Amino acid sequence: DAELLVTVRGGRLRGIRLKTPGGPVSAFLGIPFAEPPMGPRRFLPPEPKQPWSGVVDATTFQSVCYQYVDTLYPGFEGTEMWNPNRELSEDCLYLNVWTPYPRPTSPTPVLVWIYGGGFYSGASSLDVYDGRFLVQAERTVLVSMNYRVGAFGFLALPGSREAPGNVGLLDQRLALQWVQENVAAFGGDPTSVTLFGESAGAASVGMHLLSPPSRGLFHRAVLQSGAPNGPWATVGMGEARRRATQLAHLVGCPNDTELVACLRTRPAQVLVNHEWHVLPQESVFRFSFVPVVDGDFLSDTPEALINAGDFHGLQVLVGVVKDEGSYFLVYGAPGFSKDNESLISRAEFLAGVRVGVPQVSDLAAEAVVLHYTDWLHPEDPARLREALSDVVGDHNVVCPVAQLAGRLAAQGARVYAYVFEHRASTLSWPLWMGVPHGYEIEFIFGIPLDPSRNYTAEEKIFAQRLMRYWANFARTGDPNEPRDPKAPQWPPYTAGAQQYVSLDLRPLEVRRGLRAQACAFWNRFLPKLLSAT
Amino acid sequence: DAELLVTVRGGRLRGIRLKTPGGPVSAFLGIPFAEPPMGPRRFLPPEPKQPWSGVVDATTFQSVCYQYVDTLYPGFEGTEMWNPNRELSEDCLYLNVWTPYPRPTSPTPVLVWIYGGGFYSGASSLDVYDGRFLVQAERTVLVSMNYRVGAFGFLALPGSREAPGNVGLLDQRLALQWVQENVAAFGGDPTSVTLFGESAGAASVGMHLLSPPSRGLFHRAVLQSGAPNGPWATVGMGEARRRATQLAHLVGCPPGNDTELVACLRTRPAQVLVNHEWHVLPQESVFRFSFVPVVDGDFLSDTPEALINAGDFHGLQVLVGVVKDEGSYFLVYGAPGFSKDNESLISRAEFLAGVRVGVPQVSDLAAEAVVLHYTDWLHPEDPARLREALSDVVGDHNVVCPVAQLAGRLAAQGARVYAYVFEHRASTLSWPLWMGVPHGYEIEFIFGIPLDPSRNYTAEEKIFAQRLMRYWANFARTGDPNEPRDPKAPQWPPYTAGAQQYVSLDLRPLEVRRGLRAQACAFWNRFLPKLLSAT
Ligand SMILES: CCN(CCC/C=C/n1c(=O)cc(C)n(CCCCCN(CC)Cc2ccccc2[N+](=O)[O-])c1=O)Cc1ccccc1[N+](=O)[O-]
Ligand SMILES: CCN(CCC/C=C/n1c(=O)cc(C)n(CCCCCN(CC)Cc2ccccc2[N+](=O)[O-])c1=O)Cc1ccccc1[N+](=O)[O-]
Ligand SMILES: *[C@@H]1O[C@H](CO[C@H]2O[C@@H](C)[C@@H](O)[C@@H](O)[C@@H]2O)[C@@H](O[C@@H]2O[C@H](CO)[C@@H](O)[C@H](O)[C@H]2NC(C)=O)[C@H](O)[C@H]1NC(C)=O
Ligand SMILES: *[C@@H]1O[C@H](CO[C@H]2O[C@@H](C)[C@@H](O)[C@@H](O)[C@@H]2O)[C@@H](O[C@@H]2O[C@H](CO)[C@@H](O)[C@H](O)[C@H]2NC(C)=O)[C@H](O)[C@H]1NC(C)=O
Ligand SMILES: *[C@@H]1O[C@H](CO)[C@@H](O)[C@H](O[C@@H]2O[C@H](CO)[C@@H](O)[C@H](O)[C@H]2NC(C)=O)[C@H]1NC(C)=O
Ligand SMILES: *[C@@H]1O[C@H](CO)[C@@H](O)[C@H](O)[C@H]1NC(C)=O
Ligand SMILES: [Cl-]
Ligand SMILES: [Cl-]
Ligand SMILES: [Cl-]
Ligand SMILES: [Cl-]
Ligand SMILES: [Cl-]
Ligand SMILES: [Cl-]
Ligand SMILES: [Cl-]
Ligand SMILES: [Cl-]
Ligand SMILES: [Cl-]
Ligand SMILES: [Cl-]
Ligand SMILES: [Cl-]
Ligand SMILES: [Cl-]
Ligand SMILES: [Cl-]
Ligand SMILES: [Cl-]
Ligand SMILES: [Cl-]
Ligand SMILES: [Cl-]
Ligand SMILES: [Cl-]
Ligand SMILES: [Cl-]
Ligand SMILES: [Cl-]
Ligand SMILES: [Cl-]
Ligand SMILES: [Cl-]
Ligand SMILES: [Cl-]
Ligand SMILES: [Cl-]
Ligand SMILES: [Cl-]
Ligand SMILES: [Cl-]
Ligand SMILES: [Cl-]
Ligand SMILES: [Cl-]
Ligand SMILES: [Cl-]
Ligand SMILES: [Cl-]
Repeated sequence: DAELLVTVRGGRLRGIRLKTPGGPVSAFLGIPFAEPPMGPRRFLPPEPKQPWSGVVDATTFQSVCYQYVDTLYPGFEGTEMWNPNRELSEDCLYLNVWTPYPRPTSPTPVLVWIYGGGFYSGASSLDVYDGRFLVQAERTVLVSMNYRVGAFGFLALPGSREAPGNVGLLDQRLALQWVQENVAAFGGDPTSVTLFGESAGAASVGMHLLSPPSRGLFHRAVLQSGAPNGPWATVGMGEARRRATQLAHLVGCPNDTELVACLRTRPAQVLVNHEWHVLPQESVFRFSFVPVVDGDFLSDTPEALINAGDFHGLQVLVGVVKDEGSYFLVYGAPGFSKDNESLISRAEFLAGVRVGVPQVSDLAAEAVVLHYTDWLHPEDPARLREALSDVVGDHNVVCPVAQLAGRLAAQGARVYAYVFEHRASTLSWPLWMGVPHGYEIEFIFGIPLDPSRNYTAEEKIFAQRLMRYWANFARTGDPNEPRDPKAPQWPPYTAGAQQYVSLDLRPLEVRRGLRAQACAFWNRFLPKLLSAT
Repeated sequence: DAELLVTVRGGRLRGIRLKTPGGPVSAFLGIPFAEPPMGPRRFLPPEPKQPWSGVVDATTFQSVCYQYVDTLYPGFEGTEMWNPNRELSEDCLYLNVWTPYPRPTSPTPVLVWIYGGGFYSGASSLDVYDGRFLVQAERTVLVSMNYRVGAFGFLALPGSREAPGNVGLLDQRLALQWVQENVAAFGGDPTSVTLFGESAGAASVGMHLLSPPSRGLFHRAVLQSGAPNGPWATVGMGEARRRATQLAHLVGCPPGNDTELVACLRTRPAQVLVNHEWHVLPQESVFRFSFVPVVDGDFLSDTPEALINAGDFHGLQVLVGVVKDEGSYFLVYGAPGFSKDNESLISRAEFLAGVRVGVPQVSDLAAEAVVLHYTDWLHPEDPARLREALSDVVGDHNVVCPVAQLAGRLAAQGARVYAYVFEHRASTLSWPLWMGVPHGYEIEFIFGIPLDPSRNYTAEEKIFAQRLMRYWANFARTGDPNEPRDPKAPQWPPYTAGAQQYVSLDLRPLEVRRGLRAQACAFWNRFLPKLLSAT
């Protein structure tokens, strides 16, 4: 019909009508927002997509940016749900727009979703990122982009104009500029753009908070299980150049301009096959090509920008899942597998500490062991497994988020914190993993409402609940319903009270302290210990 | 009576019949076991008391060794109860013997009590150490002694024949030799001597464990709220000389040099040395004392920590325990914002400064680690938690963790170890309520002081003390506190390095618990030394 044809600043589009149990949604999938970054444009910042003739087939997702594919458990849904579902291509800078079927007459707020994957993987075309239910239920405009991952998005030879780094973040920013100029044609309100992302997508959201050229592109932010001040999310110029030159050596390509020009001659798959080989040691929850602290996108380290920053006028929604680092362990930690109880020995535990906490002195590992050992049950395998699951989760996700939330709130921002702790009825991972990293996204996106999936009807109510929390934050900067002050109130997170909410099948429950005892070790004591040994 | 006259190897003695609600006891108070360590014999090891003509008036307590007196809270019971209740004199090397009035026909085990007080105070003539009710109710011989304290017993110029150090411990050893020679004359069995002491007395007991010449003088040991491996109980030869030369300087003794320096100290009157005792301490401290046993290579061949890891401990019954609030009352002697009359709700800025006075001579990084473990980062400002937290800091760092460390190594090397936690607050307690069960207030119940009619203890505090005296006496006889053939009684299990089992001591029956502040002592005993030798 006529609702599926819209015209943006670059040309004409033809969308597709998507069906929801509660009605239809208008979807425009695979809108080009950048000229294909190929050949000489590899490793380079993106160029805005020049105008085109005719109409663009916007009825299906475009290609996935080149990335490593998980093959640890072949055919296992717990891993396959994150693998690409389209063909790999460097011609992948495309975005998507969902909008309610009766296109909103009044400007409706906009959610922009930035995906995770340790800056090495991810695609907006994944099924758990389907935004038809989130739009049909709450009547907002949802936008999701693809950004270059791996060396294609974050390889950096700092200083050189040919490999400047952070171009995957610049892909996101260009997509945000596109929203400022074109979301109005879909009913979106360019004055109510709320960024929300998970894992590296959440860390990416934190980057745009600390980057002035991005700050005028969105108004509020949601950081799900990720923060830019995490140990995995940023790398120094010295190590970034070390990892890039190590890749050029492994691929046969060893000044700076000579190095990059050779790398552009290698097929994209050839670089992907040597990605994990540039890491400085055997580790878990570490990724090769991540944003670099270079002085452009980030004037300083994310930690420094966070402390000295003024965040008045900012509303932030942050949170974690119950068991963040559980499934990371099966990717290199001794004695761990998704297929047994992973009841590890203490020798395996002490060895696993060095894998979860790499590039760290022997004394600091002793400090980690002292805090996470039950010295009445130092050998109990079950306690030891949960301990290492806490070591990885707290060090990489929880304590980075708690450090950011306290700093933002105590420096002008209005922060709301959560802990998603509902294990899905469909979860294919083992039971000892609990609620693993990334398994709140299905409910945030209202995937339970899909009839073809056998979520419990009580889980569908849970999904619609969470969808309202997010939409309420997007509209007002407050997740609470101003309609119903009888329902349990979600209080703001503060540096002192440290109040947060538990999200599960039960009604809201206010808890205090976001692992406050453990995160005092990671954020306060451990830096002093490394700075003195 | 005939029971009040006995002949010891040095001469004759005239004793006293003492009265208890349950019966009488013979007691011989003020027996001279050493020649008076006065004048030129100051700072020197003791010499055996020369035999005497006629009888000795063993009917009243002898003097108290020269020591500091706690003038901090004049007339306060909790303070005055430990202050000396006899004339101060350097002529103080005397001991006392309690024995049942029907003098035992069979050889009976002997309990030897060593008082505490940071090696600077204490006396066997205190009311809390009265041996009537323990000897009457359980029919064991009890012996206590006076040993030199302060600089008189522990001033050390390492390497000099004039101030060789540890002479206060040599006083104790001489008393134990006297018990070996003479306790048989009172019904005591020289082959069943059990040492029990508290605070620095318990530390002394553990040092007799680690000193071979003392090892043939007893068979069992009880350490109450003290350990030889504490940070306060020993001192290095270099620091020992540094503290002693400064004392000579502060009394106008111009600093062979060592022979001159001691001879000048021998001239200054006794009270002058006491007045300048706490001034040789290196910095602001709490639970830290000036003149303590020195690791000189004689009495202590090595550091007590070293002697404990590789010792001769198999076939040794040891009783060990602490009170619930070991460090509470120390804080009022230097921690900012603390007083017995106040409620001591300190600010965090006072907590941080009080940490560095309870844990002195540590790096700033070490103090940061203490703050990390003992802060409640969900309520880091609450003055009520900060008050209890600094109590735990001083309590763990000085008593609990050194004691748990001792119990573990003894058990792993073949010692039958029994551990307790005394968690009953006395109704008579003069200290504020927030101090809980403070350091030293299990002694009254172990000695059966609740049985004194002139005291206003509960009727249940009376059956409590009779149960503790039973535990201690059963240990002295058998090396096992619980009753021999007792079906219905919560059995007291031995302490082990793995299970770490101990019992709670209060009006409620024996509750068996595991872990003697294990999470906290892992920091003090394991990680903190690594961090201290890596900065
Ligand atoms: C054993 C021999 N092999 C080893 C490589 C295989 C393992 C790669 N490996 C790691 O070592 C470490 C880590 C941390 N990880 C990331 C895993 C995280 C979970 C992924 N998760 C989906 C559940 C995705 C996700 C979804 C949502 C949010 C966030 C995330 N997220 O955070 O990822 C790894 O994959 C070497 C080799 C030798 C010759 C040729 C080729 C290779 N070679 O290299 O294959
Ligand atoms: C209830 C009775 N209790 C006594 C409580 C023990 C508390 C320790 N306590 C004291 O008793 C007395 C005093 C005076 N103080 C303070 C001395 C430290 C300050 C020195 N400071 C000044 C800047 C440093 C300095 C000085 C001079 C020059 C330069 C510098 N400088 O460099 O700064 C204390 O701490 C006896 C007891 C009874 C039974 C069992 C065990 C015990 N028992 O005792 O355990
Ligand atoms: C639990 O599983 C781990 C994971 O490793 C194995 O798990 C098996 C179920 C099997 O599928 C095997 O192919 C898989 O690799 C076990 O650790 C492994 O133990 C084997 C020896 O039996 C070693 O050869 C492997 O290197 C080792 N893997 C790692 C990562 O260390 C583990 O033994 C098993 N049991 C327990 C109690 O943890
Ligand atoms: C809790 O009490 C302590 C000390 O307790 C006593 O101190 C006496 C001087 C006397 O006033 C008596 O009534 C009191 O109970 C207090 O510590 C002292 O407080 C004063 C007040 O400004 C300071 O000048 C001192 O420096 C300080 N001594 C220190 C820090 O060692 C403490 O303030 C008090 N706390 C309260 C009342 O909240
Ligand atoms: C880096 O690459 C080679 C390595 O030897 C070196 O010759 C480059 O210098 C040349 O510089 C010229 C000046 O602009 C340029 O026109 C030329 O293209 C370039 N050579 C090549 C092969 O690219 C070095 N370039 C630098 C340092 O900018
Ligand atoms: C459960 O879901 C799976 C796939 O989501 C489907 O194949 C199966 O038929 C469902 N079960 C039922 C009873 O419908
Ligand atoms: Cl469909
Ligand atoms: Cl056209
Ligand atoms: Cl499977
Ligand atoms: Cl509308
Ligand atoms: Cl260049
Ligand atoms: Cl730009
Ligand atoms: Cl950072
Ligand atoms: Cl700061
Ligand atoms: Cl190292
Ligand atoms: Cl165990
Ligand atoms: Cl268990
Ligand atoms: Cl505000
Ligand atoms: Cl399972
Ligand atoms: Cl809570
Ligand atoms: Cl915690
Ligand atoms: Cl700090
Ligand atoms: Cl009397
Ligand atoms: Cl005489
Ligand atoms: Cl005669
Ligand atoms: Cl010397
Ligand atoms: Cl023995
Ligand atoms: Cl010194
Ligand atoms: Cl306790
Ligand atoms: Cl508080
Ligand atoms: Cl509270
Ligand atoms: Cl509590
Ligand atoms: Cl009171
Ligand atoms: Cl039993
Ligand atoms: Cl503990």
